[PDB]
Amino acid sequence: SEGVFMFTSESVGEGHPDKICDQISDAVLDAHLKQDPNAKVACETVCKTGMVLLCGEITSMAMVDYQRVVRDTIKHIGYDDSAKGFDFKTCNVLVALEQQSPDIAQCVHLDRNEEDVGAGDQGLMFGYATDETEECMPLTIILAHKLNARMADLRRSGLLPWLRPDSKTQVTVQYMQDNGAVIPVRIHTIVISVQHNEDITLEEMRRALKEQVIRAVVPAKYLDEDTVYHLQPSGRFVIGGPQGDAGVTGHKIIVDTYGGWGAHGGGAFSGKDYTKVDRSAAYAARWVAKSLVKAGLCRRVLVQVSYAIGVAEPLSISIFTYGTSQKTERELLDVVHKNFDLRPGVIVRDLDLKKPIYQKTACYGHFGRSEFPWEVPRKLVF
Amino acid sequence: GVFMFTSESVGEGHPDKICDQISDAVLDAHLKQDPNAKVACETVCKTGMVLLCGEITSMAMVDYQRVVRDTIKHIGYDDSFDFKTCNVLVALEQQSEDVGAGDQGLMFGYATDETEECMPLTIILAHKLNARMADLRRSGLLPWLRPDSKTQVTVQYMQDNGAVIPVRIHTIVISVQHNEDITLEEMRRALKEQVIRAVVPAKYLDEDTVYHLQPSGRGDAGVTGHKIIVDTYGGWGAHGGGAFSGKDYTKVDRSAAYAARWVAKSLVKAGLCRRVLVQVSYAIGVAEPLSISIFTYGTSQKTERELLDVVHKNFDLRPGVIVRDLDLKKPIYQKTACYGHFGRSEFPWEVPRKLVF
Repeated sequence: SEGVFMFTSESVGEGHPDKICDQISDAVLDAHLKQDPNAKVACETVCKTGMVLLCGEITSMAMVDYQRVVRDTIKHIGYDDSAKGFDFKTCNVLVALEQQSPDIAQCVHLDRNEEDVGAGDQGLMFGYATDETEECMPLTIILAHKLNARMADLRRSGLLPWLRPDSKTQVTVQYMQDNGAVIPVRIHTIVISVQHNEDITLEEMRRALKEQVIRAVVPAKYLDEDTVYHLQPSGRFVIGGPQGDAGVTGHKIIVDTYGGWGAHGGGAFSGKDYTKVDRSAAYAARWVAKSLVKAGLCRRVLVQVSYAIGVAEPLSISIFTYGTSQKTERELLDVVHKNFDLRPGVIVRDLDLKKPIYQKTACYGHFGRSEFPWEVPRKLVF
Repeated sequence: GVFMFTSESVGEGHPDKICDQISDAVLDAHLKQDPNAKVACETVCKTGMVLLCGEITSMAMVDYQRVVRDTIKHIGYDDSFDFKTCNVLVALEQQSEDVGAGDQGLMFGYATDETEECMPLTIILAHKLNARMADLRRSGLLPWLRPDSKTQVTVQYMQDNGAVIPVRIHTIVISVQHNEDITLEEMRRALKEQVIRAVVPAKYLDEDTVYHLQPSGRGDAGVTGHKIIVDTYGGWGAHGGGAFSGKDYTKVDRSAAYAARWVAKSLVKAGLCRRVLVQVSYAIGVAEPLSISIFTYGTSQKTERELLDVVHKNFDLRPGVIVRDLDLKKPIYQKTACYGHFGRSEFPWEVPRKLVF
């Protein structure tokens, strides 16, 4: 075990402006899929000072109360009393969504069996896994997610009632190399900025942050006397969320995925239905990456897949195992070709992607949570 | 070892890139009058409507309508998108050396000695394909071309002790918007001869290369910060989440990422390595970086731990020093908003620092 190195990931809570827009975008997606499971949705949410704008394209036989969808999401996030900084009742909802609803045609809509239909766009997608945690994800991002989930739970239970939904966490971890695999040694640095009420002091918060959040989240084996704790380091932070800075769907794509580990091909997931390869292939690529680690073929893998618009079969598939694989990456390509079919139409069938389960992906990461079908690994015939 | 790798790129007329260009055009307009103007301008576009949203703090007075419409005109949209009939909703809120970072975040710098500009060939070719089509459109040599294009280049590599060397072109994809008065076969032939042959070196091309040209068979919502991989390295290296366009130099998502590239390119150009990934991270209100990490893919002679000492002695990566070194108060950001932020020697972060090692 030769070289020590540091690595940092960040994460944000449900009340961060960008993540509000991700959650609303997928809440809109779920609303359509509950009524029309083949609804084509591309819904970009922007938010600023008690205003929400929905923008993009929809083609659905559903009828959605966008005002209610938006306002429920914001209420659920925690901006339900104005005492928490904002009101979900006073929120402006401008809907600028180009809408169609399928017109009964003499021609059939799909001329193909849906599994053989060509990819809706081009693009690059990445799947990554690492056997350092049980959920096959980097500890840096998993801890950054769990810190936000911890604060959310303590907020909703009233145990720290001064908490407001807008939070941001960053965890730097100290690693050791092990023939291309990576093993967590200690916690280098932790940062937590979080929105608060007026009736609490910085010292109360910082102490409450260390004891009731960090100690509950991070295993004590990883925590040290030399760990740095930058807690509420910006100073005061009362006004945030919708009332704060401008939020947009697709500005937290690294937080959504792997926190710097592996790679990314550009695609924002939230707002987009399952016929968009930016989402479906990326979910499938994770599925492949996690399956290869869970089978014991490797300890750490980065998978790339690419498409062309109108072509069903992937253009290229690449495997990078950081030398932790026993077999060659070329050999492992054969294993993936024989155990998986990565055409978009087969990807939806395998992963059950017509279900309205997307709002839950819009915070705390799209990967690492076994509740989603792409996190349950496939047993491989190798 | 052999392996494949794919990068994509989009043209000036792609909805997302329109919004990136407008966002930085707005940034430049402010910096021409107030060089310390704080700008965070998110542009959304759909069907002849443009919405600007976010925060500004500037003593400049900007004709946002003119800034937006000139940008769209310059991209190539004269008539149906149209710059003359274009709605401009402006919803931008106004407020009011060892300074702390304006936010937290992760940033990555990456370089590779496969091309002269120290970038992956996959992304560089994908960029040049779009730049080629733009030039042929504006000169009238292919007047059927319209500004919205998308290119994807898959390249076949060979490993060389952690460095990567391009062997051949596996696949090329080009989708591009067009006029009604031209046939698919004319376009596809014109795509291969006048674009691809002019862009890609013939040594890399062979008769077993796949050409998916206009494969969709002859406008959607655009947003700033939806082309961040196209903006950077095309899948190679890594990304920390930050969208560059619309944000001024006091935002670390942009300034640190530009500085991290500068470090990454300097280490390759000095001959300390052939390929490197650098990570830097910050905390809000702290000037000095929290962590700095070096990953050389085993192409480095020195240890990555040793190379950390080289970077510590040759660079100061506090945001306030980063702006001074890289001259980031200049209005040069609209040019970064298409064709990649990295690989172009015209920008100060692409000129490498000679290292005392």
